[PDB]
Amino acid sequence: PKLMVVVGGQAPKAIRSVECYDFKEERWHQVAELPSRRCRAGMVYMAGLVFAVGGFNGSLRVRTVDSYDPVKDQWTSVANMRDRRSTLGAAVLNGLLYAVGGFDGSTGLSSVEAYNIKSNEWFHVAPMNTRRSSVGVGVVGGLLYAVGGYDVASRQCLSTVECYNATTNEWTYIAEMSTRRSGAGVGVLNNLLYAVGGHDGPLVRKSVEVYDPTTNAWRQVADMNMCRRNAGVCAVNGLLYVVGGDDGSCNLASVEYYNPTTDKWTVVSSCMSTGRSYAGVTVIDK
Amino acid sequence: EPEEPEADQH
Repeated sequence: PKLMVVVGGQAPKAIRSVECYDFKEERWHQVAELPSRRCRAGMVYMAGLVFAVGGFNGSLRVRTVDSYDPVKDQWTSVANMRDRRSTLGAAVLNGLLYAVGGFDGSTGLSSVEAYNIKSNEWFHVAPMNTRRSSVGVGVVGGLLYAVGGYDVASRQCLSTVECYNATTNEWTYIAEMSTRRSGAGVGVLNNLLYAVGGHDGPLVRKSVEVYDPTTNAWRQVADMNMCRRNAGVCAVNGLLYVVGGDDGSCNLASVEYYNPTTDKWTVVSSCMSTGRSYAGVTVIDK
Repeated sequence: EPEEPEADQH
């Protein structure tokens, strides 16, 4: 029994709303709202809590971090990050929460920091090879991957991907994606890393590609039903869910899921209370 | 400062 949790986002401005999808009831619910309006935050499930990391409050990029206890339905502040980070990616690897890249209000970041829940402290780890704002991240096979994004040095949306090894504290480029994707959704399903949508300038992608670490190669799968950048992504019960996002002009309220056995994308019949982009998405135990 | 994400700033 899982619940999909969707936190904040732009609809069209930063909001506090936190919605949960109950797969058994097949209904959405509003749960405890974020203490402050947020979009473009990282989102992870760790130690039974949902961590909302950084983001944008409509005015400033922030270094705040809050954790949500699904049982108590309560948000609590945790230690601020070292750096302001908005449009970062966040992931858990070996019990540490990583905040990867993003934008601090000035420039995109190659820096990365990690959070130790035992000490409630953040510390920098090795930076990425490239600055990446609007970066997606995923963990598979004990490695952390930073996928696409935007590099202000070259003013390019990125087709490159790099992988972090926590044992050596090193980032290394892996195989390049087929196309540039800033704002790609990233998920992991059946030992494959998915890069979902994104954009290259005003060109928003409906294409999706998958990466196999054992072969270090990418290939494309079925297109989504619609173009999406800044969509949230999670894996549930053998399917990959893609939540909201925008098509470059409008924020989307729809969710669609991918079935890797049928190579088909299906739009979920029940949409969120409103179209939202840049929302944090994760899955928790019910 | 611009409210848009960095990738969207011009």
